[PDB]
Amino acid sequence: KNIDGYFKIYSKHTPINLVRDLPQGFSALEPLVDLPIGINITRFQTLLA
Amino acid sequence: FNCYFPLQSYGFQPTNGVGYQPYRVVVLSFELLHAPATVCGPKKSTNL
Repeated sequence: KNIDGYFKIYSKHTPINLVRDLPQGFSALEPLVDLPIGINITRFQTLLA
Repeated sequence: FNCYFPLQSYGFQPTNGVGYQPYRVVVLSFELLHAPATVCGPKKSTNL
């Protein structure tokens, strides 16, 4: 999330056993990182190995 | 002729009088309250 110059990264890691799908169940996300950056953000892209 | 170098040297020696000595000056050009604060510092806490 980005609000008032702040980037919020909220996350969770889970051990899983599934073929090509996303599971059904409940899982909260703990807050992890806040950044006081202060810029406009519109697009993004991830990176691959 | 009438074509001088722009840079001219100081006569910094300890034998010069007051006002002719090397002076180290630092200028703080910090800025106010337009972005989220990055250095703050001054918090204190007392005993419980």
